[PDB]
Amino acid sequence: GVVAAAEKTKQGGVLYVGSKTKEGVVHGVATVAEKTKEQVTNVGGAVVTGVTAVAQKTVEGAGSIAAATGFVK
Amino acid sequence: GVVAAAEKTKQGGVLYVGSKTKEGVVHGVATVAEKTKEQVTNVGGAVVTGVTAVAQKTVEGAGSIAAATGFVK
Amino acid sequence: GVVAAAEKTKQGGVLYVGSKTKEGVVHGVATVAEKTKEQVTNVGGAVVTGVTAVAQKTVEGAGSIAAATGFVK
Amino acid sequence: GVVAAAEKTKQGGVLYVGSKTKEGVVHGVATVAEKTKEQVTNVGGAVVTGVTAVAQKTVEGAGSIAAATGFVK
Amino acid sequence: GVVAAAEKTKQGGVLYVGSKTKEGVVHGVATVAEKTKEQVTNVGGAVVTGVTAVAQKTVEGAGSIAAATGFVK
Amino acid sequence: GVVAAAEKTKQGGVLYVGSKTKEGVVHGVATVAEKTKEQVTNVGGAVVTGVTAVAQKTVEGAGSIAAATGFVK
Amino acid sequence: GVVAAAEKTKQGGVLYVGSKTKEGVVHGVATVAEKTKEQVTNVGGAVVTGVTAVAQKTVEGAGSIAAATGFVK
Amino acid sequence: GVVAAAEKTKQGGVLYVGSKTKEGVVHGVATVAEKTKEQVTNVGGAVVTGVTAVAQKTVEGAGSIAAATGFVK
Amino acid sequence: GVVAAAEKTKQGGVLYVGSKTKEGVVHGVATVAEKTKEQVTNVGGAVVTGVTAVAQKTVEGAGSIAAATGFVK
Amino acid sequence: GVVAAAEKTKQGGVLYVGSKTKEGVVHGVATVAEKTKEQVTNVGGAVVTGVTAVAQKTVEGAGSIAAATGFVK
Repeated sequence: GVVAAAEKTKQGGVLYVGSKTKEGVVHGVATVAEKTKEQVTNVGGAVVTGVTAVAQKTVEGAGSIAAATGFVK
Repeated sequence: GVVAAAEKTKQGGVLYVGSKTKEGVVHGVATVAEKTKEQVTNVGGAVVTGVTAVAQKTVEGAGSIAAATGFVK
Repeated sequence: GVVAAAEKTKQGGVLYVGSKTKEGVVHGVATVAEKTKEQVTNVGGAVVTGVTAVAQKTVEGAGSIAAATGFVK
Repeated sequence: GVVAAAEKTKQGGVLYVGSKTKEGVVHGVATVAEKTKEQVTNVGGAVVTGVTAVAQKTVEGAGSIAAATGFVK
Repeated sequence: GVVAAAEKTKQGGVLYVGSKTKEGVVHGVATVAEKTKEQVTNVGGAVVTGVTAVAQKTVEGAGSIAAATGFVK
Repeated sequence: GVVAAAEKTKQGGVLYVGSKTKEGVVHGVATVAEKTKEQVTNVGGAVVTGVTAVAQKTVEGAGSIAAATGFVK
Repeated sequence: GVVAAAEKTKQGGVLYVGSKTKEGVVHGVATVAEKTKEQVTNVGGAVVTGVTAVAQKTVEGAGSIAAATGFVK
Repeated sequence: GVVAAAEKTKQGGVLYVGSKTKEGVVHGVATVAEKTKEQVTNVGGAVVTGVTAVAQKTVEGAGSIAAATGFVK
Repeated sequence: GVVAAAEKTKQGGVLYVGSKTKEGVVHGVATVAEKTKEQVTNVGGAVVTGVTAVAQKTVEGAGSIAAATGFVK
Repeated sequence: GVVAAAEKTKQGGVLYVGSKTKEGVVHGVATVAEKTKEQVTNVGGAVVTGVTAVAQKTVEGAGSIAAATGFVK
């Protein structure tokens, strides 16, 4: 019995980034495995991956994540 | 029994990014495996992947993610 | 029994990005596997992948994602 | 029993991106596998893939995604 | 029993992108496999793939996606 | 003053190769460049390129190669 | 003053190779450059490139290679 | 003044290789550069590149290689 | 003044290799550079590169290699 | 004044290798640099690079290598 819910109702800065680089190698989320049952992901926020990875104001509301497994009985 | 829901009702910055690079290698989400039952993904936010990966104002409401498995009985 | 729903009703910045690069290799979401039952994806947000991957205002409402498996009985 | 629904009713920035590059290789979503039952995708948001991949205002309402499997009985 | 529905009723920015490139290779969604039962896709959002892949205002309502499998009994 | 000469005068094994493959990509000699004066090649031996590239008894005599440049004065 | 010469005069094994592969990528000689005067090659032996690249008895005589540049004066 | 010479005059094993692989990436000789005067190669032996790269009895005589540059005066 | 010479005149084992692998990446000779005058190679022996790279009896005579530069005066 | 010479005149084992591997990364000779005058190589022996890199009986005679630079005057 898996339920997940979010309401956002409404009744009504500066950033300078400069990267001068050479040779980046960037990974985001990785799950790596061998011989597995499940590999879930739920991204109810964000996954931001960049050499210059700016995430402004990123979740401004109402994330809802359920996740389950199990119940072998 | 899997339910997931979101309502957003309504009744009513600066960013400069400069990347001067050479040679990026960027991964986002990766799941890598061998010999698996499931590999789920649910992106109820965002996945943003870039060399210059800007994610502004990214979720402004009402993400709903359920995820399940199981119940072998 | 899989249900997922979202209503958005209504009753009523600056960004400069400059990437001067050479040689990017960018991956977004990848699931890679061997010998698997399922590989699901549900993108109820976004997947944005770019060398210059800007995701502005990206989800402004009402994402609903259910995902399940199981029930072997 | 798979149900998914979304209503958006209504009763009522700047971006500059410049990528000067050479040689990009960009992947979006990829699922890669060997010897599998299913490989689903449901894109109830967006998948945006570009060298310069701008996703503005991307989901402004009412995404609904269900996904299931199972029930071997 | 697969149902999916969306109503949008109604009772009532700037972007500059310049990519000066040379040699892009861009993939969108790809599912690649060997020896599989199903490979579904449902794009109830969008899939946008470009060297310069701009997706403005992309889903402004009422996506509905169901997806299922199963029921071996 | 470029001179090159070879005389072969005359006054008088087993190999099993089996390649069972799938998907080869083979390059031989490549010179790749940008903005160049000369790109010479002289093949006074052999260039053998194959997925299964057998070169038996390949030069049995008398290769002569000169190569020059220069002399700006 | 470039001279190169070879005389072969005459006055008078087992190999089993089995490659069972999948997916090779093989390069031979490569010179890769940017903004160059010369790129010479002289192959007064052999260049053998293969997934299964057997070079038996390859030079049995008399290779002669000169190579020069220079002399700006 | 470049001279190179070789005479071969005449007055008068087992090998089993088995490679059972998957996924090789093989490079031979590579010279890679940026902004160069010369890039010479002289192969007065052999260059053998293979996934299974057997070089038997490879030079049985008389290699001669000269190489020069210089003399700016 | 560059001279190189070799005469081979004539007046008159077991090997088992088995590589059972998965995923090799093999490089041979590489010279890699940036902003260079010369990049010479002279192969008056052999360059053998393979996943299974057998070099039997490889130089059985008479290699001659000269190499020079210089003389700015 | 560069001279190099070799004469081989004539007037008249077991090996078992088994590599059962997974995932090799092998480099041979590499010279890597930035901002250089010369990068020479002379291979008057052999360069053997392999995952299973057997070099039997490799130089059986008469290697001759000269190499110089200099003489700025």
